[PDB]
Amino acid sequence: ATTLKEAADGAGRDFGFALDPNRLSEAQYKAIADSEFNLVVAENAMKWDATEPSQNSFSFGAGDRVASYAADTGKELYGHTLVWHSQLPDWAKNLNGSAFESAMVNHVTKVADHFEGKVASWDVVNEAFADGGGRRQDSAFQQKLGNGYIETAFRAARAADPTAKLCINDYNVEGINAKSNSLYDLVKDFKARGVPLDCVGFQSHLIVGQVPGDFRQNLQRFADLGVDVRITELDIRMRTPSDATKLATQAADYKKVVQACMQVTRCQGVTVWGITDKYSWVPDVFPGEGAALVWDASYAKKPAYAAVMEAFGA
Ligand SMILES: O[C@@H]1[C@@H](O)[C@H](S[C@@H]2CO[C@@H](S[C@@H]3CO[C@@H](S[C@@H]4CO[C@@H](O)[C@H](O)[C@H]4O)[C@H](O)[C@H]3O)[C@H](O)[C@H]2O)OC[C@H]1O
Repeated sequence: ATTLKEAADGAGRDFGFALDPNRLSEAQYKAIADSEFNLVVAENAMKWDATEPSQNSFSFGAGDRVASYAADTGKELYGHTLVWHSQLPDWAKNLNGSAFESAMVNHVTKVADHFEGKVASWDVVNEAFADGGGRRQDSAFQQKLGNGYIETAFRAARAADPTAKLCINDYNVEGINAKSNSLYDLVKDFKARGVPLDCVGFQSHLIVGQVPGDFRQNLQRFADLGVDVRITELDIRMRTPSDATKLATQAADYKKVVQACMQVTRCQGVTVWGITDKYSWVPDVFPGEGAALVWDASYAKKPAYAAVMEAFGA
């Protein structure tokens, strides 16, 4: 292999990136997108704010651009995300009771129908759980609809799209902890009762030098419930600026994550949350942190690149 795409292809797994379709007009960004990944997810273009800016009025141009990119380059398309407490328009927050439930159901139905046969897998529900266990405490869905909204969303997604893989996705669930235990309980319950659910996403927004040692064990216990697993939003952030020590640790960390996936037969692959440090979401949220991705801000491969290639078995 001479590319990460070749390494993942050869391993029989997915290696994906989060796309901003506006950056396709930057040729260096597009060149790396085209050659280094076999899967694409929309970083933002398929979220609720980007797709349904007023009630039952849809704006699919940006999401269509991502889908067309996937089809034109022969990449798998991953859908992110139907139901999420963040990036939720005010019009939806202003609804309550059955009117809010109906807005959720309609959003799920219209977006899944629109992309049916193009999107292969959906994050149907994103970030439902709380650090420390139990349900998220600042969610319009949890607050307005209670526990049952997750099952409602999954059943509605399956009613719209009979074949797509339907995933639940979360962060800080890479290790075995109260949060991943709550997620595990739900997955086991859904499978037991025949609620549509095919996959679990592990965002893997990690900090340099802090990869959970029980990541593989955790992925495996989920796979053993009868679902696929995936690393969905990988990045590994450090204090900026980078130096040799930090870049070496980061490379080792990327290798640990990709190896954990390789070691679980039903781990579909790894998606990184962007291409270049130039555009990473990290510095805006975490002051003085960054350099989290595989390419630096001038599109040079970082040591993480060779580590990913090695971990895929190339
Ligand atoms: O105006 C919008 C603008 O809001 C967005 S900016 C957008 C935000 O979403 C990020 S993806 C990011 C990834 O991490 C997860 S989990 C996160 C991990 O660290 C924890 O301690 C944090 O508290 C958690 O939130 C986040 O939930 C998720 O938001 C995108 O990459 C950014 O682009 O852009 C579009 C504009 O129209």
